Amino acid sequence: RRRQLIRQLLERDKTPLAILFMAAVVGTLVGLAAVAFDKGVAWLQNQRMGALVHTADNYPLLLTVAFLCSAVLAMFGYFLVRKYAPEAGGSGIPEIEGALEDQRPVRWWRVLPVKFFGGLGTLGGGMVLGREGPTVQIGGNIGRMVLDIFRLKGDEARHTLLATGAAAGLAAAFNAPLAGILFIIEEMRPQFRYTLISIKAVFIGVIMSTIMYRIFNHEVALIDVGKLSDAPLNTLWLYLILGIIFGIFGPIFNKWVLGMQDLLHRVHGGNITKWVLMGGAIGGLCGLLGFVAPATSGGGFNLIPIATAGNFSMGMLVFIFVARVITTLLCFSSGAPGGIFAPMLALGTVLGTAFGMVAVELFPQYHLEAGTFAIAGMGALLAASIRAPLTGIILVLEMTDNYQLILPMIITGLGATLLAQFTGGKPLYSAILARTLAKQEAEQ
Amino acid sequence: RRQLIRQLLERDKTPLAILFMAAVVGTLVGLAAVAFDKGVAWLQNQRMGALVHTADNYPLLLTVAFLCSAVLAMFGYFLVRKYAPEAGGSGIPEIEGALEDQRPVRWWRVLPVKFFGGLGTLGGGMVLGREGPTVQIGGNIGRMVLDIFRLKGDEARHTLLATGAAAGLAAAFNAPLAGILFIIEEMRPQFRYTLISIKAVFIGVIMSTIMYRIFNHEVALIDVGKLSDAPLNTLWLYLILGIIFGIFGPIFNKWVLGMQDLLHRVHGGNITKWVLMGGAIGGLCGLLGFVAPATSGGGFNLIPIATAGNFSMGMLVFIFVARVITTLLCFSSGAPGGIFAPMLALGTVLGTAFGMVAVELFPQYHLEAGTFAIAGMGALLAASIRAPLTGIILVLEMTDNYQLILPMIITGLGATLLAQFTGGKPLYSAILARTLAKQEA
Amino acid sequence: DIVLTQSPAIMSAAPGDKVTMTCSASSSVSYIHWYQQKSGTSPKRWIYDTSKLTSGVPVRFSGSGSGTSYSLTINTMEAEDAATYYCQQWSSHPQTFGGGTKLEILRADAAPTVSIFPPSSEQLTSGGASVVCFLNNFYPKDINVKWKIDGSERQNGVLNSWTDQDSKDSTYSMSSTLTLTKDEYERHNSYTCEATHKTSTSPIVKSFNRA
Amino acid sequence: DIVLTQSPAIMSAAPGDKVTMTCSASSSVSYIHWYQQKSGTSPKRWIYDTSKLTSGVPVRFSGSGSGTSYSLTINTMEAEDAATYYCQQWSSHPQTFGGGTKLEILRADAAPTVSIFPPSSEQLTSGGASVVCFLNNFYPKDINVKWKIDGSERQNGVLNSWTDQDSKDSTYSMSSTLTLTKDEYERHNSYTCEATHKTSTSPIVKSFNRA
Amino acid sequence: VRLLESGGGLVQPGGSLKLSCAASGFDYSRYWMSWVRQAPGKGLKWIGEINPVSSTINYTPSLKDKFIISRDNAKDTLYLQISKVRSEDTALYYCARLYYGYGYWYFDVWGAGTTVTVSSAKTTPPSVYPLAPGSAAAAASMVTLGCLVKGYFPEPVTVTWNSGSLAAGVHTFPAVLQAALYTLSSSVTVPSSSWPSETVTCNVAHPASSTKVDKKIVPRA
Amino acid sequence: VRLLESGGGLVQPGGSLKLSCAASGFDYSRYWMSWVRQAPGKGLKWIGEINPVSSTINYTPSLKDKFIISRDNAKDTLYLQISKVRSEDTALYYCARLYYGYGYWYFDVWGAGTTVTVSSAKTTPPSVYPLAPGSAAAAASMVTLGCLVKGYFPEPVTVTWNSGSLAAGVHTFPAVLQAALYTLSSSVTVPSSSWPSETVTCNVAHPASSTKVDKKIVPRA
Repeated sequence: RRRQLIRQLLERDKTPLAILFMAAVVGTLVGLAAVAFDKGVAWLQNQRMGALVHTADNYPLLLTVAFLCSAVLAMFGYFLVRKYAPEAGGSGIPEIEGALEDQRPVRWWRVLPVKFFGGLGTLGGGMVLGREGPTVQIGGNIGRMVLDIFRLKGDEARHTLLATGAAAGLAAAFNAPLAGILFIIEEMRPQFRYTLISIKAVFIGVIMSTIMYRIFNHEVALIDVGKLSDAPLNTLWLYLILGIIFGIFGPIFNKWVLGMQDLLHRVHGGNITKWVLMGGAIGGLCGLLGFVAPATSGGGFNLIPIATAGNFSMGMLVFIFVARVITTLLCFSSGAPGGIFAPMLALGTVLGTAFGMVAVELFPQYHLEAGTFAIAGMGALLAASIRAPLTGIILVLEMTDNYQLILPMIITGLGATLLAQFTGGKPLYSAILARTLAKQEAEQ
Repeated sequence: RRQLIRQLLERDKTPLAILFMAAVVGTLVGLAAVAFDKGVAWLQNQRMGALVHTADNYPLLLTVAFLCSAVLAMFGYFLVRKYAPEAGGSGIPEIEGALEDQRPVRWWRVLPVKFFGGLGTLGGGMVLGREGPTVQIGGNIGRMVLDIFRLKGDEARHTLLATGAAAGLAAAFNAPLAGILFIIEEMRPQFRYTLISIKAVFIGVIMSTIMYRIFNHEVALIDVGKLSDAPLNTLWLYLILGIIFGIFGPIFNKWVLGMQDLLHRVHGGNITKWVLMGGAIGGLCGLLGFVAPATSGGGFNLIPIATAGNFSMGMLVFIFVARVITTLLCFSSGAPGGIFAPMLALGTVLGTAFGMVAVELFPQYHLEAGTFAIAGMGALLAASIRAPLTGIILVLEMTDNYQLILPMIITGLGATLLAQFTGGKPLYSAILARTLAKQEA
Repeated sequence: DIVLTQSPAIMSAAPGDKVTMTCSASSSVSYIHWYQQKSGTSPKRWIYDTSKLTSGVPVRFSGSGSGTSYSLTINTMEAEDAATYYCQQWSSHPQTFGGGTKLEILRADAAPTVSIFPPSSEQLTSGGASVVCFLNNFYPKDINVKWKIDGSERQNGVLNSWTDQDSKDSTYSMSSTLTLTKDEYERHNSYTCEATHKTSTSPIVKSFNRA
Repeated sequence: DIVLTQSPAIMSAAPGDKVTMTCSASSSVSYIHWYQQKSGTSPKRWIYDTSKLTSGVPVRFSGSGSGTSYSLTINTMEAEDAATYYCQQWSSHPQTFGGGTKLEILRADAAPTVSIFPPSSEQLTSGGASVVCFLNNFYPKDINVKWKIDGSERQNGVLNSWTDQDSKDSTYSMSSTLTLTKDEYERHNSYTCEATHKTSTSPIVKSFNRA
Repeated sequence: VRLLESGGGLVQPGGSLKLSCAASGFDYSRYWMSWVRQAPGKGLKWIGEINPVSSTINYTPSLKDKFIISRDNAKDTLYLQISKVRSEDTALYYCARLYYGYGYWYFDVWGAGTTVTVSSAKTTPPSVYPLAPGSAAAAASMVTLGCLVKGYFPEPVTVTWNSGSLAAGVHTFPAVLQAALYTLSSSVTVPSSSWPSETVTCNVAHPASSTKVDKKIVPRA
Repeated sequence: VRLLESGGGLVQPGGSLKLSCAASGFDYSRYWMSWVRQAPGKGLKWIGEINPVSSTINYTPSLKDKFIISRDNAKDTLYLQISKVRSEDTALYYCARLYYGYGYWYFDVWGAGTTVTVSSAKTTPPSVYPLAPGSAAAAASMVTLGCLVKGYFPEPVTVTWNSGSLAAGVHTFPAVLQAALYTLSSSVTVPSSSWPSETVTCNVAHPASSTKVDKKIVPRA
């Protein structure tokens, strides 16, 4: 056996030039795709503003159009998904973890157009859903499609192209190349058993995509919190406690996100229409709040800066928190195409600020700044829910550029994963593949 | 498939006992590394207050600079040759093995040897990093609490060993993220599944990182401040800088190894012809550490100065070559010490250089040598040890210049691609094959 | 050092028209920029990287190009676009700016507004007498003032000064000014200012008298 | 608002000696800080976080203590350690400071150097007649001045001021000024000035006469 | 964001001046400050630039020390030292803030200007002579007044009415040169039921001179 | 790194006064800054503290607006406004800079600190009197001198000899208040060979009174 090792060692990191050159072409396409998808979403949300400007006069006629536009966009959304690709629904991340295990199919000839135009509707409508979802899954199929189109054979070529497409898509979605890689190698990849995935082949893809995003999205970031303060050592425990909190709540939020999936299923039973309509209902409901209180609706980024700065009252926080916990489930559990990834980031941020404020006063001698605890908890849900901290801490640190908080960032995020395990929780993204992979047997 | 659904619902459920031990391992590796670090420093210092004592006479001054490092290096190699032939070298490969279960973890020996062994080699001021000694003192520490508490199973044994490692690398470069990423990218069993609890590790890493902070706050290791940004029409320049590090990476590998063989003859295997050739190279370095500190020492002290551009295009090329020398001579001689950090101090230098040449040929880019310095600071860890993801993150974690990230990767990736297409191999892996093969033969 | 040279050095278009200046280089550039200089103001970055409108810059504008020959267009120009455009590059060092393109607008006819003034009390209190006479907001630029001292011609010591097309209304203006010794002014009474413009055949006149 | 109470109020110690001063919080404090304050200079941050020496403090100093009682020591104090130390905590908002311990170099008895000055002619040329009687450098700061006009006690108008210990010789000094009216002073001749200090049984007198 | 260069003026052939553009509204460091100049009627020429830490300073194809660009990050101010002047350097001196998009650099935000006129003459404060309508004031719906500024060196002068509060209907004519001196007029057209009744004031400024005069326009009494 | 605080003075009961601390040599932001005051004879008492973005400002237990603390991160300056002042405010006011080791903040770098006086008495110029040995001057090895600065208010007066160049043997007692007026003395001890024969000059200055005087000590007659 050792005689074998000595063989493999001297043979390590030698990936087929052909696999590398395709990861490079996959990336370039995912990048262009994610850029395009991003552009389209924005154009739509915009066309809706230039529709509320068109009726600024009449208020009720104003609240109506805000609704009917998101309602009419979400419908066209859910439809495309129900009629042409029932997998496009939901995040779309689990459907890839599956495809890497060879348990799920990669119907790209369908999922690409569906998930795409399917998402423009749901995001264009302004619901509470992230972009990664649609892009991580649009990414996979991209890698798949070039795999099949170029005929490339083998486990490496299949698992690799399919895994760069996922990671490249997550990078161009949050403009964070490192988090893209760290995601595959920490979650996305076959969690129990060796796999033929060329990490170096991935980078290439991630970069190619990241660059395509920069070509079109330079001079302005996504989240900008500037440079908050430092965290003295005698301060650390506070982020452990903030971690314990996120820890016990993480599982709960998981119970909700799933149960709601079932409950929201009855409401339509499975009927395409009772579904497409329940969609337009939640779609317009979000296009509404996106006017009468934007902080409860929409993706979630716009408010991260405002919360970290502390420009929200201790009340305005709790309100947004709850209101959002609602708008988020209502949107993810409904089965609309869209990652429940970013909204968790927007959520932790809010629960973070809050913890900060309370801390701020109880300990005046610490000279705290709610902002630090906001950034500490910004990725703490990704820790207790999806249960992947290493990707969380690096995605944050990559968007908030506050490396002097790294320690607290981990101590919070770690305490979250320990309190999610000891209180029963599970990998929200995994639990979903079990739910779907079982419902394939269960129905036999 | 029906098995997967079972495993999924069971994922990330590591034995509380394993976690609580990763926590105690870390705390110890942390305290250890701090202690080690303090020791080295105290020694290097004691040597200054020895050159102050003879500032008058120059030749008598150059002698003492030598005889102290010579006498410290000998006592170093000795302890390694007489009580633990594995403590020699980096010490990183001896753990990659240990995780494969191909090598042994003689902690009852290696801890005291590697430790006082290094204090001798570093305190003398030779060209070796701290990670090696601490990554290996780390693993053993993991082991020790594994045997001492008698935790059984594969998870408990592979996990406490790896955290010991990671946590060891962290407190060495005060960079928790890199610690983790190292294990999961290099250190772990590269071809097969393994029972390692990632979450268990963090805990260790943190515990260590915190121990370091408890005693080493208020100042960093490398401080280059905040350099400029890098326009898109500038990227290709880092790819080229990457292609360079890429073809030279393998060559530096051939040298680091061949020199190992050639330096072997000079003593044959004889404990003394070795312990002496050690005091020779040890005193040689304690000398240059006076007549030209840039050629000797760990290598950190000069990274700031080079990135700032406070070195002539000549003074660079000199330091580079002088160092490529002082580095092999020290690592291939088999002394206890990582050839990790010194590659960092090397990339930085070759980086600055590329910078300067670029700066002038393209005045319309408005470049700053410093950005290419930091783009290449981790470019050797990319072409030699062939682990980029850990490199890019190690740098980024010490230089804090996230706005360079794109170039950093494009350089580093270009290095790994030019190292593969030009024959090279994982310098840290190739060393395990060398030793694992010399074992069954 | 790269030499960009722009097309029409001065061009004239009636608003709502499509207008397109040019800019060529000796060698090769890429990602050129353009600036806007309206009278009495430093330039303002207008378009960059060959075709990205700055923030504010009307979407009336559009830029294009490649290597040797580049352009700047205004799909339906608007009278507020009266200024001078400078294509500049830095695609090669040193950066080099263009010659410029003054854009002039063509509005409908525009009758003056003459005003004559009585040498300021104080100006006189030192031996000077300057009989001022403005001619504000008119179109064709083409105008002709004539002074008449005690009913008689005058060409000595007379100065004219036109302003440049105004940004918003596209009309010109003008100050024409006569100077004499305080005395040489006191020894006459009639001071009539007289303009002949395309709008009218019958000169527009304006006078005052000492007494 | 913990109440820090430094221990010795004031205390003397001969150079090379070993000294400790206290600081008992009223509740629980953690990582007391210490400041040094030499007459005339703003407080300097000596020891911090109960035991750390601030970059530069002579390792002669050693901070220490816990929970309710802390302390500072000088293993072989020198003379350049003549100052006043302030303990400070801020583990419990809001920051509080100690009463302060005054550290004074102990030295060998010194006799006062009595010097007596008659009024300035400048002063008397305007009713004032201040007769100053300096008492420079001596050891125990316990000293007493007594004035006598034409042989007879006098306490009305006397105005003493002492110097805080000399940086150098570690001695004390005091100026005692008796004031009068040009006339109160003139209608008298004798003006003696007696000093009484441990370094002498009988006092050190030092007069003068107008006449 | 304001770049406001001062220090310009009159300079005799073969001499030195030190223009300075002070910065405000942004973070000075990080920025590539540069100049550029416009010679009268002509186009623009890049004098030089000077990176954040002042460790790079380039100029155009220009000899020795014609130019000397320097910066004081501590006072957010740029500098310019032209020595050995001739009439080729007579011009308008701007200073910009340098940036980029895709990276092929550009001049972002240009400051105002500052005029450096090379000549042997003398500086001469201008004289302001208010111009009120004649005594035969046919004060129709609208009334035109105006102030005459004459005999000053060198360019330029700036004229505002009631401190810029009065911006509509104002005109200013290009100054004309007459015997080593400059002269210009400003006309301001206001409501006639607005002037007599209130206060129309012209505030004239001559920078080189370092004088400013506010001339209140009173009717011909 | 310098912490220079000005603005102290003599205000009268019920008054106000903006103390000012200007910082140099280190980034004003990122830092917390706070004032600490010491009343004569007495100890140090923290007044308040304020952070970077001045989003937080805390005082010691005081009434409503006894103290208003602000900082201007553009002029790298910290202020402190006191109002309705009583004599309990009569003190020496220090500004600091705040930092930590483990995290229990200390007062890192102090400043020299300006002085506030709270009284009714009016500023008043001092009289300088040369103190020369009597006529029965027992002229020994050493010979003592000095001048008497009496009759002034408020503090401080400053006194040096021959301009500092005579700094050994100089005793400068403190001033003693009495009857709304300050008084102090100074000693100067030099060599008998040294004095009558040269020129010992004592130099008083009372910033407030707006005075300066160098009393030349010279032989009683």
